[PDB]
Order: sequence, then structure tokens, then C-alpha cells
Amino acid sequence: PADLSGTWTLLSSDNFEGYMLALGIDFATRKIAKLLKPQKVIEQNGDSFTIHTNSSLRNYFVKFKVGEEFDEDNRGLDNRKCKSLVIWDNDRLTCIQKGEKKNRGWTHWIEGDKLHLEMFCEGQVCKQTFQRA
Repeated sequence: PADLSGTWTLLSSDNFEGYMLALGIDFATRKIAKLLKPQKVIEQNGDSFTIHTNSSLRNYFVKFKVGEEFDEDNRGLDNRKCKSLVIWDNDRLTCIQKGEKKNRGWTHWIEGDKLHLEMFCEGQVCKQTFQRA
């Protein structure tokens, strides 16, 4: 495991548009979303996590415990329901989201004081890095 806690600000994004296309987000929302610099707040208590994703266009919140399946109604995103599970891929916090979309999920990890994030959905992978605020 690794400590991923803190308030993070998006430093670099990469292929976020491909990621969103794969989700089926419309033109209007994608144009606005790609212009955002969302903040990520990670509260970590042992294997208990609460991750806040704050941005202009929308605020997001996910609360989970590692190894505990939980449904994710993304009616604030792609409106598609998913059955999620987060596990420790050695020091990388990886989530598998089973649902309509295939090979959808995300992975967080930290190297130095920089937070990395990969968000994928059936072929598209959006890489992002954040800096401790």
C-alpha cells in the first residue's frame, strides 16, 4: 500500500478527450470538461478511502473501502451504473468497474510527491498527474 492522501491539483492531462468519448459524453460537456483543472482530495484511513473530485462543471465524490464491491451510479457522469472494486496492485490503487463499458476503471499511485492517475475505458487511457497543493 501507499499513502495517497492530500489535496491535489491537476498538473498534466493526456487523452482525456479519448477517455470521455469512450464513455459517450456529449460534445458540449467534453468541450467544457477538457478546459478544467479539477482538484482531487484523497482522505485515506487504512484501506478506507473517500475521494473528492472538485471542478467548475461538476463536483464528484466516491467513498469506498479497499476490497469492497460497491455500485457506482454515474448519473452525474455518463449516467451508466457500475459495480466497482478497488484493490492494491502492489502500491498502485486500482479500481475495476464492471458494467456496460468494457475494461473501464482507474489507477492511482504516487512517486515522490506527485500523484498519478490513469483512467481507462475500452481502449482509451487518460493519463493525469497532480501536484500536492
